[PDB]
Amino acid sequence: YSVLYNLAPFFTFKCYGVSPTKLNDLCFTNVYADSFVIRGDEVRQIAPG
Amino acid sequence: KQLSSKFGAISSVLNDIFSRLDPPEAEVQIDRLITGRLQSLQTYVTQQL
Repeated sequence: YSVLYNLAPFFTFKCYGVSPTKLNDLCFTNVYADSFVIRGDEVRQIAPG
Repeated sequence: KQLSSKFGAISSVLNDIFSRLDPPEAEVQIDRLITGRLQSLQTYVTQQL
């Protein structure tokens, strides 16, 4: 995640859940990587609930 | 067996909460955990009395 923090100018962790800077210290498994493109203010629509 | 309960939290292990979730919200998560276990201990102590 250290290189992923500065490969792209993405938004600095505007999401709820896992700790931001602790991502190198967990032992998670079974990840899902789904990518799509949306228009403008639909990012807030993508949230739990 | 009361230690196995979650009391509304996401996990029954406090180390997982500390190493998985952000400390500003881990504070209220551990507050819920400690108050649930304290209620269980109070119930046990009243029964023992």
